[PDB]
Amino acid sequence: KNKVVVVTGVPGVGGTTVTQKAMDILSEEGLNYKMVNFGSAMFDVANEEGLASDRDQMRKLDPETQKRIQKMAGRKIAEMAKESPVAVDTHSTVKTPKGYLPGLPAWVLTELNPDIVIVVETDGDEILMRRLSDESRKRDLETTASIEEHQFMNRAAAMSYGVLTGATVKIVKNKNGLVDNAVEELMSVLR
Amino acid sequence: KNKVVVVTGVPGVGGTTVTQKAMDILSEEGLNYKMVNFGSAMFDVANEEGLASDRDQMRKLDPETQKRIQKMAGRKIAEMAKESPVAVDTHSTVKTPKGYLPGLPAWVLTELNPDIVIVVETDGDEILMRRLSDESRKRDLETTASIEEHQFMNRAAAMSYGVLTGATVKIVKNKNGLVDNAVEELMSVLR
Amino acid sequence: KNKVVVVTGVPGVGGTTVTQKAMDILSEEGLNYKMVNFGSAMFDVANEEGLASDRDQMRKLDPETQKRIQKMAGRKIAEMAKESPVAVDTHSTVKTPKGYLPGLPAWVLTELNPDIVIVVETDGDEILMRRLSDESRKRDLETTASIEEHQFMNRAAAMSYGVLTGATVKIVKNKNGLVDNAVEELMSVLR
Ligand SMILES: Nc1ncnc2c1ncn2[C@@H]1O[C@H](COP(=O)(O)OP(=O)(O)OP(=O)(O)OP(=O)(O)OP(=O)(O)OC[C@H]2O[C@@H](n3cnc4c(N)ncnc43)[C@H](O)[C@@H]2O)[C@@H](O)[C@H]1O
Ligand SMILES: Nc1ncnc2c1ncn2[C@@H]1O[C@H](COP(=O)(O)OP(=O)(O)OP(=O)(O)OP(=O)(O)OP(=O)(O)OC[C@H]2O[C@@H](n3cnc4c(N)ncnc43)[C@H](O)[C@@H]2O)[C@@H](O)[C@H]1O
Ligand SMILES: Nc1ncnc2c1ncn2[C@@H]1O[C@H](COP(=O)(O)OP(=O)(O)OP(=O)(O)OP(=O)(O)OP(=O)(O)OC[C@H]2O[C@@H](n3cnc4c(N)ncnc43)[C@H](O)[C@@H]2O)[C@@H](O)[C@H]1O
Repeated sequence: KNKVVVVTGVPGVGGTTVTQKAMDILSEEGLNYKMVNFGSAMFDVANEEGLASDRDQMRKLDPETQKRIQKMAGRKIAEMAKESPVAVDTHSTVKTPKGYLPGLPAWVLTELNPDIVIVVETDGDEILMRRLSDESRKRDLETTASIEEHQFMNRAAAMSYGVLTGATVKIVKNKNGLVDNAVEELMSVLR
Repeated sequence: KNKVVVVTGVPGVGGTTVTQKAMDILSEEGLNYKMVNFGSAMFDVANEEGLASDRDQMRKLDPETQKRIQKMAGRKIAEMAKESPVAVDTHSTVKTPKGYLPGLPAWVLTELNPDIVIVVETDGDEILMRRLSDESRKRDLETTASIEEHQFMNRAAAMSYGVLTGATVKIVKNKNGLVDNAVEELMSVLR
Repeated sequence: KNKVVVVTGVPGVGGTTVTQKAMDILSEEGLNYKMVNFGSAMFDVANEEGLASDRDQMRKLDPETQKRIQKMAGRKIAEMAKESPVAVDTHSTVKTPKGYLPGLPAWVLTELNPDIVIVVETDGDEILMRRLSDESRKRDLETTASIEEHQFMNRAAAMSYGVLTGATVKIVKNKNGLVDNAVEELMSVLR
């Protein structure tokens, strides 16, 4: 009976790093989590079917386009749970033109059946500051207000995921320099 | 079924207007939706049963089966949608005296399944102020701390709806004097 | 219809005394709702098994063991509600090292089928003093910010519950020295 952890965040919050750096310290101790990336789940199956041209042209497609390739990673990742403790790096909601789209709607929530959901946070100002220094990608650097509104809906969604699955919801805080503090807490929650 | 859109917001925030005005402009575009005030769609159930008269003793009505009424109206709109894209002017939660009442309960929610939920928001001060100008209704005059509260719990409903039904949650701001901007927001989300 | 009322408030807020007082008055005027305390109930399930020596340290167990016990207690009360209306005393979310474990997952909400979910609230300054002036316990005395984060997620928990069960979500304030505003406002919705 293995453990599925969901690590959610707004872009540029550092969900991924904190996760990766968390499993590495764990690997050496005994606990070999997976590093699935729920977004890339659907991008191994996307250029493969001609909907994007990279990993930043997927949330500029229509609602009916993404919501097919979702319920598929849903059990495809669930499969991987019949092998090892998973850590599904995903998004509580998704910023799109149509509005906040749930990153794990009920049908994906049953398929995955999480034991813990985690909402990595920080200020919009710090998030924004981080979005700029990351040469590795393109960030909206939108206003603080939109960050907070997102981070607000991310909580109400995270909590519903906990209601529906019984998953406990952890809120990790991740400050500049203090990223070590987010790992270790993601660790006490992972162990 | 088809494309179904639910448009919500506390009394006074002007969600009804934003909806009519959009579908006025939409009707001249050769695409045709459907105004439906969930409120009166369920008034037809009222007198046909003689349970209360007013459209007031229905959030103030005997709480057994306020839900009965609520239930039926929600699947009546159901078929109203296979036929045409629908737009449902309603509320996320209804501030009855037993607390907030979820406009779209689990059942009605499934019995409808919108592809979009829309949350219309503005300051308590302005909401309050529009209520003074709504002479069309026998309005109440509540505090702002409590308007803000209700808009809180609304967003939460609204997001629990999204998850349960894969629908996108859009928060559309509708400030004083700027009716048309929210109209443009509603619309480009309907397309 | 037999009436299941749920009442929640972070530890320290006064959910218990609120419901206590609310019933004396009700019991000395006809309806004694059954006074039932979710944690008292499930403690009795744990001590008997040895998993807990004190009621206090059950939330420091593992989530999954907490959910087990929790589920047994949810169905102990379910049979309690076949034969008398029950104001059940519980929590929107429990605070654990692994985050906010819900207080009524979907399967538990199904069990009780509450009609009203009530949230008791107040400032985290006021609560922190209630926690110090309470001999009957051994409180851990946490940060203000951590109380509002819990009281936040509580609201989204308790809102989730409304959308699933169709219960009404009543929010109720218990300030210092004003213990009897809560009692009376509870009854007013309790009867
Ligand atoms: N389940 C779902 N359903 C439907 N669609 C889904 C979905 N899940 C994903 N998608 C789709 O997938 C696409 C991809 O998502 P998108 O958000 O665009 O990229 P991502 O794969 O999800 O990664 P992030 O954007 O979240 O970057 P990150 O900050 O979280 O991680 P990291 O810390 O390593 O990023 C680098 C950051 O590290 C942080 N960092 C690095 N060094 C430091 C430091 N020294 N101090 C503090 N922070 C640091 C910085 O903030 C830096 O920016 C989206 O279009 C989305 O629509
Ligand atoms: N889901 C469901 N379940 C259970 N019950 C349900 C239900 N759905 C509905 N009901 C029931 O239906 C009943 C009421 O019907 P319903 O119409 O659904 O709710 P309501 O309380 O009566 O809503 P209002 O008409 O008062 O507010 P509004 O913002 O929609 O009105 P308007 O667009 O005119 O805006 C207000 C005024 O401000 C003006 N205004 C001024 N400036 C602006 C501007 N800047 N933008 C927009 N409007 C402006 C507008 O012109 C207008 O005059 C309730 O009892 C409720 O129980
Ligand atoms: N659904 C679920 N799922 C999984 N686990 C669950 C669960 N539900 C419960 N649990 C578990 O069960 C346990 C729950 O224990 P629980 O039953 O919840 O604790 P308790 O013994 O009742 O006391 P609390 O710590 O809960 O404080 P309270 O404020 O709620 O009650 P009170 O008003 O009397 O506090 C009284 C004190 O506050 C003060 N006070 C009250 N009102 C006022 C007033 N207005 N002015 C001044 N002081 C006041 C007085 O000083 C008094 O001393 C947890 O460990 C958890 O594991």
